[PDB]
This record gives sequence, C-alpha cells and structure tokens, in this order.
Amino acid sequence: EIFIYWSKSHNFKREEQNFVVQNEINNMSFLTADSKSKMARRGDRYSVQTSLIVATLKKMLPIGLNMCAPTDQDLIMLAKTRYALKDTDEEVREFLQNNLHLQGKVEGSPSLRWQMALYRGLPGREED
Amino acid sequence: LLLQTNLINYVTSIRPNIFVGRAEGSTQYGKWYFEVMVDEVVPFLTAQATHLRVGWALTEGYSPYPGGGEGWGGNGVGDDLYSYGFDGLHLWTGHVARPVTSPGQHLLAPEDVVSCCLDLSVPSISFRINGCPVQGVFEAFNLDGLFFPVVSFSAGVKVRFLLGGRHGEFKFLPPPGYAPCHEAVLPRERLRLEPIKEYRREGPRGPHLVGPSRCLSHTDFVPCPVDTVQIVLPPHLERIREKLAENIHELWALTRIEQGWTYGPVRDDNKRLHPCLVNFHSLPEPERNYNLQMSGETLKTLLALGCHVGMADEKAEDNLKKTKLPKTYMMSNGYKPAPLDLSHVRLTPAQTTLVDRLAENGHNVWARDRVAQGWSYSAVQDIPARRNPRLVPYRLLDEATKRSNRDSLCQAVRTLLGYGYNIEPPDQEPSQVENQSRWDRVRIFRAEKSYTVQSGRWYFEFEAVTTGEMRVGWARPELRPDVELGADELAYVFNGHRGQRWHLGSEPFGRPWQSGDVVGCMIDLTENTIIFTLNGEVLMSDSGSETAFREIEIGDGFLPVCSLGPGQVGHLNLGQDVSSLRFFAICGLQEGFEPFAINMQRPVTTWFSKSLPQFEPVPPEHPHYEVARMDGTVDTPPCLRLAHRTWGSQNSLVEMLFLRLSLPVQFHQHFRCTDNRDDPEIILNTTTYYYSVRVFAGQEPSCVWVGWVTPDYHQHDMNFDLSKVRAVTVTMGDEQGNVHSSLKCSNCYMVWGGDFVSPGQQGRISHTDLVIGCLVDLATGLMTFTANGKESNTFFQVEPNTKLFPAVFVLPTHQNVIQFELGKQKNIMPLSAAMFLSERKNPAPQCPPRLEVQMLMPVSWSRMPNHFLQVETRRAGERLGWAVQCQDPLTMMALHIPEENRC
Amino acid sequence: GVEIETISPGDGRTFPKKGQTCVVHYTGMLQNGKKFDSSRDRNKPFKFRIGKQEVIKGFEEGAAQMSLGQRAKLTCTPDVAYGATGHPGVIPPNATLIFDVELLNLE
Repeated sequence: EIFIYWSKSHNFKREEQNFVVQNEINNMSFLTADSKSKMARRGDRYSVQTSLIVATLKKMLPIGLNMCAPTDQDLIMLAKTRYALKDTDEEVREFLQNNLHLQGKVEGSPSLRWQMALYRGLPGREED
Repeated sequence: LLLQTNLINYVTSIRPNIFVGRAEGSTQYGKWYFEVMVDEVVPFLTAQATHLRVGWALTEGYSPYPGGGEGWGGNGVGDDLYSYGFDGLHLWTGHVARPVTSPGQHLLAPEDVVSCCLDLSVPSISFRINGCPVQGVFEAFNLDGLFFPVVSFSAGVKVRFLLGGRHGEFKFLPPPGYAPCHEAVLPRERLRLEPIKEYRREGPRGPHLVGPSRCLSHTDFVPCPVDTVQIVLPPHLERIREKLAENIHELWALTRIEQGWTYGPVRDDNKRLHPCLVNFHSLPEPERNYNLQMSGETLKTLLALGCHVGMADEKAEDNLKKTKLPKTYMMSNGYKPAPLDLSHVRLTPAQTTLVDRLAENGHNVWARDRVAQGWSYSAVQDIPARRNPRLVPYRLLDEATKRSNRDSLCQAVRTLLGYGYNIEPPDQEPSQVENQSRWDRVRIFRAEKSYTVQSGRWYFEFEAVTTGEMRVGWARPELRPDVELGADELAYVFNGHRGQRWHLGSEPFGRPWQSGDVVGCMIDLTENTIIFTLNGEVLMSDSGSETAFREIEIGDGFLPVCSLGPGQVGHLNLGQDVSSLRFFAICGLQEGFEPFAINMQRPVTTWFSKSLPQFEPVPPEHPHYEVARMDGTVDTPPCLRLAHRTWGSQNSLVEMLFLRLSLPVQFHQHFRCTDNRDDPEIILNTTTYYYSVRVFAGQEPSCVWVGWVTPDYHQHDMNFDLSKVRAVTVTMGDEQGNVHSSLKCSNCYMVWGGDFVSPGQQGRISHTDLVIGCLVDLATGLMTFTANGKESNTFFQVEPNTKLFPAVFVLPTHQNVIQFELGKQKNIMPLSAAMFLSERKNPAPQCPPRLEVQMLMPVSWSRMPNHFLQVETRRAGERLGWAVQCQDPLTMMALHIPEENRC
Repeated sequence: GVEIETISPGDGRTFPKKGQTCVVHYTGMLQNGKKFDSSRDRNKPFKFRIGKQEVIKGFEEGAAQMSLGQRAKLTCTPDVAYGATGHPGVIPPNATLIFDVELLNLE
C-alpha cells in the first residue's frame, strides 16, 4: 500500500530525489551492507532502481506470493489487465467475485500439478 | 561396409589399491604375488558368455570406460596393451586371445585358484592355475607406470582377493623371492577395493559425478633431495657450528629421562637405558663429530634451500640459562638438560614450512642411502630381508613419522632463532607436478542435445561435496569437449573454487563455496539473464548487479553443464524429483522458475567429455592444419599433402601431431607355409604392398615417425619417442623351458626418421625431400622399410588377422611438413588392392574419397549409461579377505564400426 | 577335419551315439571374430537328429567327441563346412567356422 501511494502520488516521487540529493543518499550501502559482511557513476546520485520502496518490494515479493495458491496466477494477469483499466480496490474485488470460478484447474496443465504438490505439502496450508 | 549390432553384457573392473612399479633408485621391491579365489561363476547369465579375467594393469592409460569401445565391447583386462589378463585358457593381451597349455586347462570354474607372479627386476609375469604352472609368460613389456591387481568381470560372479598375511593365506607356497602383495600398501591409506578411474559413484540422495582420480606415480617413490656436497661452508655458520650441535646431541634423549629408560653409569647409549645427558665427550668420538657435521649438514641444507642468517638483537648466550630441573636428575657427573637449554623463543610460519622441507630433505637422503644399500619398502618390517615400513618419500610418509622428524629439527631451528639469526625464506617458484595431460584434469558433464532449451526459466542444483576446481553453469549445444568452460563464448559458467565467473575470460563474482553447499543455477531465456544462487542466497558481482550475465542471445539454446577437477565430487540435481531440491522454495519457486527435468520419467541422458584419444578426420575449416588432395599426374602418384597454414607466424600452433589414414589393411586369413615395368604374371599374384611419405624440405626428420598403427592406439604423447611404444612378447613352451612360441604384439609400429639421415657436420635442412617407404607382405606378415630406395635393417612380424593403419607421427617444423604418397614400385602392388576388395586387380594406384587423413582428437564426447553394474565389495573376514559379488545383469546393444574395429 | 578344444568339460563318460537326438546350445562365430549365429539369443536349445546329415558335416563329426555337459570350441574347415557355395547371404565363400558348442543335455 505504501508502494501504491508512491506509484500514484507524483509529488512523492518528485521530492523523493529532492530528499536524496539534499541528504547525499548513496543507496548502495542499504543493500550491499551484508555483501561486505559476506566479504564480496551512472546512477550515482539518484535512480528509480535504487529506491528503498522497490528495494523492500523485491525482498517482500516471494513472501507475499507465497500465500497465493497456484490456481490464482491466471487471475493475477487478468487482474493486471483490469487494473490497467484503472479499477479501484472495491471494483477489482467485485470482478474477482464475478470470475471466482475462472481459476486454474489441477489437471489443466502438468506445470500446475507439481505446484499443487509443493504448495499443499506445506504444514501451514489449510484446506479450510 | 554395414554397421553391425549385437547385444553385449556390461563389464566392470575392480582393483585393490596396491600399486607397484620400478624406476632408477626405486623404493619399491619388484617381485610380488597374489591370488584370486573363485567362489561361484554363472556360465551363461545372459546370451553372451560371462566375462571373467585376472591379471595386472598399468596406471597410465588403462581406462576401461563402461559401455562401448575397442573390439566388440566389454573391454577389461587384456583388451589393450595397458593390461595383461589370464582367464584360465587364454593369456589376454592386445585384444587377442592366445591359448596356453595347462595341466587340465579349462575356464575359471567355481572352487578355482589363480595365482599371479610379478617380477620387475626382469620383465616377467607368471601365472599359476590351481597351483599348476601356466606354460606362458609375458616379457619385453613397458615398465613406465605402475602395476596393480585388477579383475574384469561381467554379471554373475563371486571372486575373492587373496592377498596373504592378514588378508588371506594364499592357500599355497609363493615362489621364492616373491613377496605377498599386501605388503605394498602405503601407510597413509588403508586397504580397500575400488573400481578403475570412473565418473560416477552412487550416493545417499543421488549419483555423484566424479572428477578424474589423482594417480600416484613411480617417480613419486624415488627420493630426490637437493645435493648437499658442493657447498663451501660459510664463516657465520662455522661460528655457530657448535651450539646447534650441542643442542642436538641428546635432544632425542631428553624425553625419556626419569622413566624406565633412565641412564646408568655402567652402560651407554642403545642399551635400553640410553640418555647419557652428561656430554658428548663421554660419548664416542666418531658419532660425536658426526653429530657436529650433521648439524653442519642441516645448515648446508638451509643454504641449498635458500636460507641465510643475519644478527641484529641481544646475544641469546647472555639471557639464556641451563635449568637443573628436578626431573632429568642423574648421578653420573651431575645433572643438566640433555640438549642445551633454551628460554622463550617463537617461530613464524615461514620457519614452519622451511623446517617441514628440511625434514623432507633429511628423510629423502636417508631413504636414498638405504636404497643404495639395497633396502626397500614393506608394510611389515623385515630386518634380515632388509625391508622397512618407512622407506617411502616424505610426501608419502605417515603423519606420525612426519611429526616425529619435524619435532627435532623444529627444536633445532628454534634454537637457531633464539640467537637472533634470521631464517630467510627463498624465492617462490610455482610448479606443477603433471603438465602434459591437461585433458585428464577436467571432465565436462552436460546433458544430451535433445534436452536443449530455448525458452522459459529453468532451475537446477549442484551440491559441491568437495571445494576444488569445479565449474557449474550453462553451455551451448556445440560445446567443445577438450576446451575448458569460459575460454570461448560457448559457456556461461561460475567457477566457485575462488569466486569467479567465466564467459570469454574470467572476472570475480560472488564468494567461493564450502563442502556441502548447493549451487542453484538460474537461466531466463525470456529476460536473457543468468543468475547463480549459493545456499539459497543470490550471488553478487563486483557491483550491485544481481545477475551474473545479461543480454544473452537465444542462439541454439543452452544446456545444464558442469565440470570437475581432479579428485572432486559433485552431485547434480537436474530436478527429476522436486522434493530432492533443497533451495527451490527459498529461491526459484516464487519467481516463476521451474526445475529443468520437472516433468520427465527417465533420468536425463547426461553426456561426459570422454578423455581418451580417438582418430577423427580433419575439419575443413581448421586454421592451423590443412590437407590437400593432389591428383595423380603422369609421373607423380596421388598424394595427401599436409601443410601448416599458420607456421612461422604469431600465435601459431606447434605441438606433437599424430596423423593416420582413415582406412586399414588386414593381413591374410592364413599365412603361407614355410624399362622398370611390372610383369603381369607376377604383379597379379604379389602380396607385398608399399606406400611412401615425402618429408618436405625444411621439416626435420629428427621428429618424424613413420609406419603403421593398430586400431587400438590411443596414446597421445606430446613428447613421444620409440620408448613409449606399447609392446609385449608372450613366450610359450612345454612344462620344462623349451620356449617354442615367442609372439611379439604391439599397437604402434613406428620407425624414427632421424635414423634415416646421413649425419653430416652441418646442413640438417636437406634440399632434397626424404621419401621413406613402407612395405608389408600380407601373405607372410613380415614388413620392412626403405630409406631412399634401399631397404633398411628394421623389420616387423605380425600375427594373422591383424589390422594396420597407415600412420605418421610428426612435429610440424615447416610450411610443408609431409605428403602421403600412394605410389607403387617394381613388382609391388599399391594399397588400392589392400584396402578395397573391388580394386584387388587394379594395378593403377588411386585415391578414392573414402580414404582421408585423420588427426588424434584427445577428448571426445560420450554417453553415460542410464544404469551401471551393481558391485558388492566387502571384507569377508580375516581368513578369506576381500569378496567381490555381482549378480544383476545389464546388456547393451552396440553398433560396431568394422573398419575401425570399435563398437 | 575339425579341431576341438575343451572349454568347460563335464563328465567325459557318456557320448552321443547313433539313435538319440543331440541337443546342443551352441554359439557360432566367423573366423574374423564377428558372431553370426547363436542359440542363447533365441533362448531355445538346438535339437538335431544325429546321422541324418541335416546339419553340416563339420558340426556332425564334431558333436560326437564331446560328452554330456561338455562345452568345447570347434574349428571347421570350409571342406567340412559350407565351402565354395557358402551359405547364401550369411557366410561368405570359403570360410572357416568356429563354434562354441555346449552339449547341455541329450533328449
């Protein structure tokens, strides 16, 4: 939700680098500090890739995608399409209720079958 | 003409790690004896007869790779000249079975005894069946390399190794002068039975790919120290010639005082009350000044190594004292420390390494001297037989004795350091023990071409059991087998021995692993990215980049590839079973990646770079070597000229090259009992065939070999000479001597071009081309050579049904090197009748397109079988020894190439 | 005519005489070392009536010398073999035949 606000508020983007340039934020120590502890120019001042919001997102993303079942990615890409049509959170929730039965099938693809095995085999996955 | 197919049983070989060999000043005794006990043998478990052979083999080329190969597969002992085998009826050598007379000859039946006698003082390998001698012995065989026991067996056998002493009792009396083979075990290792150099061993979770096994060498049993004679003794050393001797006159005596070995005035050293701590003046004078000049000898070793001394600080003589301890108190002329006492003094690692090699150079001089007095090695000590368990070079010695030697001289160098005199390390020179066989170091493992992927995101694991030079990554389908990964664009690999990434070079990336780590490689053909994950953690380059490689073209595709160095173990987990993956959920599962073999039934066909030389035709696009086919004119016969394209230029390729023709000549099935125009009545009946080679001007004949090779020649030596030619003579006779059948067999039939040149004062670059000719008589098996139209002294005789390939071994030293001439002479038939049946009565020589010149590629690709023979090996007990069992059958259908005689 | 070398001899007492069928489980090979026929591939013993000249002369005269359970290596010259006419499409003219015969049983 923080990244949603960042992605939508243009002034938040605009004064993000203003805070960066005024504080001389390197943005590399916040990611490579453990690399130095592990003994291991172009974007020297500011870049979108060095932002801490997405820097946190790339680490959170496997965790967030872990909860979602393998039958729901097909809903994710069509959700990307309807989100591209600028549908709010309430609207996309209603569209999910409009197409709940359009989710993936276990025998619909051999790629999904092993995904069910390695997803449902976790102790924390409850069938209810 | 047509390739033949047949069902062939899988054959594996099992050896004990008992290695023996001879060399100049060798520390290994050259006479040995062992036995093989046959428990159960199935005569026919499958359609092919059960294979079971016993004999010796050579450590530097006997590589019976499972699957197809020489002849009709199932290669074991005796199928090539790197091994000699006996199976109860034949003395197998050079893939030829020769019957031998025995007292009741038969195949290796259950409840049988096979005794092997090895002599290295003279070349001889004797055999005994059930104690009855075998009337046939190998002689005149190569000594280079090491000889070890080995049994080659198909499925359905139970054999036991009788090694005598503790691992058996030999059930018989070994011949005099022949020692039991169990005495040859090196002290650092324990006796065990392992197969020959392999590429796969089973593991708890899966097959472990195995990098080349490091092999011990005969040259590693000769102790070669640095000579300590031509050293003028320096003034600063004679100045300290005394204290460094006084401190080592009873240092070995200090430990045992005030114990059961406590000295007494009535006796002296070596009388179970040794110490005598008083002084060395009381001790005998010759060993006394001997100990002084042994301290000097250690200082001379320091000089020859590169150690020099310098005095800076306060003299230790002042601030040192002798401590009359309550321990080591004696009644004989007062009490004192047995060596000269010393206070707090330390030693840096340079001194540790230096004292290590100083003890090495002491041990190797002692061993050299003992050998010069005749002594040798035996794991059990025999003083009247003059054998010791410690007559091996220091590098092969045991850690107990290493520490015991190093302790005394560590005290000595410590006492030297106390006086402030510097121990100067010498210069560092990097050296490699083995350099020639650069190919028996990397064994590239990859998948079959049909598994090539050109899309999607893929994942696989590679558990690094060891932490050596092992590379894992992705490679293109046309990856060369004899080139290390990363040298070209055909590899995108991460070398994690020290944390480097390799693609058209090498640059640092990530961190090296440790034992047990799992390297999860990525590939993303959609995003054109390659990532390497170590223990579930994404590796980093020397920047903030998360991807090892980027902007990679799709190309022909990529394959999961890995390679292993010598003595390395790596488990490859391509992903056939998803549960077997360790870090897939941690990295790969949540980011759209999939296992490489996620939906497959059979295991992925994995191809390994087979490091055994084979003969293949020259590529037409070869930048260095080209072969030109010159048409036969009115006066010149057809020729195959070899010219070096890039000779005499920068970055050229200059190395020993082996050349051969693509077609053989087979000798007759039965040998016969007991102007300038060819006469038609006799040229149609002659059995003599002649070919010649033109050594061009500027090409030195000193590095030219000309002759014939049998199709089992796989000897790629860059420093090749006639000594390395494999050969063996098998002599057969009656029960009491009477050698009546002395058969000489060899794979390489070469002559030296340096013996065919007139030794003038100067002008070795002859303006006239050297035309060496070769004549072979198929009806008799006798073959000779002509220097310049005149016959030479050298000749060879071969057995019937033998195949010879026209070969020339040469080191290129000119723009034009050689030229294969398919000519003919007076009443001599050209090769067109000795290679083509349809051209048997065609006198005019021709060069048909099938005949073409071939190189000797060192490494060629091969396929690892989806199943391997299950061998049960264990120690049955003290009385029996080690038992080998194999019952599960495995059969392969092999396509056999007739002319090359290989399947 | 034929040269016999014993391989795994059995009893050496009872020989196949006239009147009873000879059941051999053999393995044939050409002199060059290329196998051309066997019976273990078919997994059925080769039963031939003795004395009726149904088998080649070399094989027929060889089979008498081995005993029950005796395996021997024969060597049949082309004269006692198919000879100049050979075996059409299988054995070339004037070839010497080596047979790894094993007289496993009689009847």
